[PDB]
Amino acid sequence: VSNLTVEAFEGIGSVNPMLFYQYKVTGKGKYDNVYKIIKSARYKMHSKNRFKPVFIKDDKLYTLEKLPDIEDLDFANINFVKSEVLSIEDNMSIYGEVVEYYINLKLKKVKVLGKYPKYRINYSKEILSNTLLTRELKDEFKKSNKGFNLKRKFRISPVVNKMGKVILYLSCSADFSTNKNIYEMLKEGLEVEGLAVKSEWSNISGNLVIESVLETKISEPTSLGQSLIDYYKNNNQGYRVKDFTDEDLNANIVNVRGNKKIYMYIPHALKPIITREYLAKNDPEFSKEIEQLIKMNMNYRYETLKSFVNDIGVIEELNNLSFKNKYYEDVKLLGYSSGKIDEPVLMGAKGIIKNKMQIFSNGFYKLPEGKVRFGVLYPKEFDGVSRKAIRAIYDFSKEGKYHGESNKYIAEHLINVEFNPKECIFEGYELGDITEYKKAALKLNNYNNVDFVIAIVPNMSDEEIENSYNPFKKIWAELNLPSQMISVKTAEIFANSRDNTALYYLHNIVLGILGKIGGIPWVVKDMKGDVDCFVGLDVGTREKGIHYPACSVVFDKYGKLINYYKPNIPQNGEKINTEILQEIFDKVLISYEEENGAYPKNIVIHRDGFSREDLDWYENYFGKKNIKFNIIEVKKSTPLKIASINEGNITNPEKGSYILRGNKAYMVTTDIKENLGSPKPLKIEKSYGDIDMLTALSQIYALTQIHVGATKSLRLPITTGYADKICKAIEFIPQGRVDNRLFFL
DNA sequence: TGAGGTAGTAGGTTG
Repeated sequence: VSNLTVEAFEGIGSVNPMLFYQYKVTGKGKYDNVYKIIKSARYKMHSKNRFKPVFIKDDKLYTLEKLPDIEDLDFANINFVKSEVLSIEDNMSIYGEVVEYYINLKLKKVKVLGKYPKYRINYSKEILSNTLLTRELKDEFKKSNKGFNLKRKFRISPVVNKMGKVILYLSCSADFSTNKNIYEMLKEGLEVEGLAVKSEWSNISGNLVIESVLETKISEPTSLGQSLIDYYKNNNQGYRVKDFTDEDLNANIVNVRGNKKIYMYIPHALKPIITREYLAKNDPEFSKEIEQLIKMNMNYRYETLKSFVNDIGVIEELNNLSFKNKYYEDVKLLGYSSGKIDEPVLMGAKGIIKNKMQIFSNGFYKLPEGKVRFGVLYPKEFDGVSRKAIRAIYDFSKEGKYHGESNKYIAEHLINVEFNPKECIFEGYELGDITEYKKAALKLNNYNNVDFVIAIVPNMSDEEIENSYNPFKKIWAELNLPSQMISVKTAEIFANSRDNTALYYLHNIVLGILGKIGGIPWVVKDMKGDVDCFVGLDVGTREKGIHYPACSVVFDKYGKLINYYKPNIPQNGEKINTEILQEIFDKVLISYEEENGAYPKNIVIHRDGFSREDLDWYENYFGKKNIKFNIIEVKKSTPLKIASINEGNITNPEKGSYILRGNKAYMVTTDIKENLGSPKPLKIEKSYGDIDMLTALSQIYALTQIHVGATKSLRLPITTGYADKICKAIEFIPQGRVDNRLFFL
């Protein structure tokens, strides 16, 4: 009965064709090939009007209400040339943006009381609500005494239908904004360079990372041929310059990058972005207040968007268009298909397991071998604490958790290690300069038989402790010494241990120390399809082209072993060409040859958000390598979210259920109860391959289940998740480019 | 950093 529905809405009416004052871009100056010029000229025309909507074709610029003037800026000349009512089916995104603009106009006049209104409107894709609906539906706007307003960011996405119907894909998010501005913080004498900055005079052209405060005066002429206020006064945006004084224009223009070119903004227009973590740092109790409000389950999001579409109401400008007040009872009416895939059984050493708990009763599937002997590096003021902790770790690693060496859930000799406190070494470090931690790690290196240090770091809770996790990782990753550090907090847990949370921590940390060496605890008994090998692909963005940093080729259909290969790129400036990918898959093939001796017949490849530009290379190469294969894209961050729908109630979806359109699939992987928010599902589509998507989803969900670094499962698959975690710890690769051991846990 | 969730990120680019 568990039916599923994405966060979207049905339009009641049907839109009509309407007359469009179409404009043609004509090139001006040395900016020929105007296809790049249109994207700026839209916002330019949208700025010369008071955000009247300007639309995009390859040379045609459609507008509901005419800007009768020609334009004078040097990029293009734009003319009136005669209007025409457009078609419906040819203009899908066009009428979608029509629905966007009229939802903007309708919600511009919405308030809760006689004050600043309910929503803040940029006539754009995103909608900010000035107030915020709570679980008691009271719409109380949230505000700290130090600023830092909490607002809902609504990303609407209407799509029209060729029969005139419209579907409103609707998404709700949280936004953190202060009242303090960049001009105000520059009056504060605070250096703001490198801060991620959004602008509020402008629109969606964001992620505008700031560059440098200049000597440059606003009132004096700049590179743009005018004063920076004259940028707005000569346009119709002079209304934003009707609160300035002589003092308000002394200390002035900052530079800011917009992914293509530096800009010059008024600092008044610029505002800092605020993360969850920036607010939690600066104002922790306000974050404690809004902690209930940031995490949103499907009931809360659904009530939010109920109130939102009730605020929308009807649009009498359009053909009496209104939306429904609830989600769909089916995605098949939307154009998807649903279901819940099983999770296949897993297996370790002894055989098929029932859960990820009893793997320690049933032994680890893969062990690196060589009887690693761990050494320990501890803070000197926690000596007996460290002794009890490592004693617990080693005794659970061989016999059991308590003094009562439990075999109710634990088998003997789960990892071949030897630790005599008399023989094997454990040495202390005192807190201080980073040079001391380096001397301690190097002193550890001076001994022999110290393979796989297990150290103890102070807490990240106490900020005034300068805990040496990162220097220990750097020095021990310079060597081939895998590491596993623990907090002094969990060290006190191991010391003051009477309940049975200690076994949970020990399950967790033993999976960690197994993963740091080349050992695999449990793998899949049976996949569905006939794939032989798994290859993971991430993004690097070293250049905005075909950029690719690192691969993690999971060996078998079992997943029974895992290789990762970091192609140490020839010096940066060398081409990012698929010759790199040739090296990658040759390494993959020889790796599968060392593991099996036979060529893998079928390989699925999981790529990240770097686009579908080079499928033909994989085609030609694997055709010459005579091997059928699959390529399935995994996008880790999607705005779209899936809600399990009962009779009328809206719960979070149970894990392992999917939403499927032909070669575009959504599914949920994690299990999140209602107290912790929403599950962020996966965006999954097959670029090229042969298998049905159900087999791919079953394989990739069992591939989210098996994992080497933790007890409970993950959101990401093993492939792109492990590749991305390698892509995080770039300075932490032991530079040999290929290891069976996984440092990055 | 016991581990994992969440939340945060814009759609092929816009002084």
